Amino acid sequence: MNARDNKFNTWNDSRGNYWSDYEGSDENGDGIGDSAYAVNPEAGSMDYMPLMEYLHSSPVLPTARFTSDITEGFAPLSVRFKDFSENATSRLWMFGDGNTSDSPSPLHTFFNEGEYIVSLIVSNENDSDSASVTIRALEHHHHHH
Repeated sequence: MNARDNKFNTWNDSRGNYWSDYEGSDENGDGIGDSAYAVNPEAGSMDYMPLMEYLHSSPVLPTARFTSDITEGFAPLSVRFKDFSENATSRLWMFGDGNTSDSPSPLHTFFNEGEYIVSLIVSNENDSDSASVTIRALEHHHHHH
């Protein structure tokens, strides 16, 4: 049995009401109107081209022409060929023996008969012309009844 005098009480108290406000109002705009006009009059439809035509320049070419002494008959001993080569640089006599153009005789001796073909051929810087004729030397006693 004893006595004790004690009183206990603890006071803690916190009070406060705090707040903030967002203040954010700002404007920034942009813009630009640009017009552009170039002065273009018309289109360049400008075209000029003249015409000069010439004619066809007609060239001259040779002609190998000749006459045979006989055309048909008995084979003779003198058959002179007369050439009528026109527009020719040179006339070439081709018999088929040895050389050519240089013939020792304008007349030829047919020692036998037969059907020959003589060809005169001429040459020129433009063209060359050759023509042949059938030399008909008839065989003796060849027509049998």
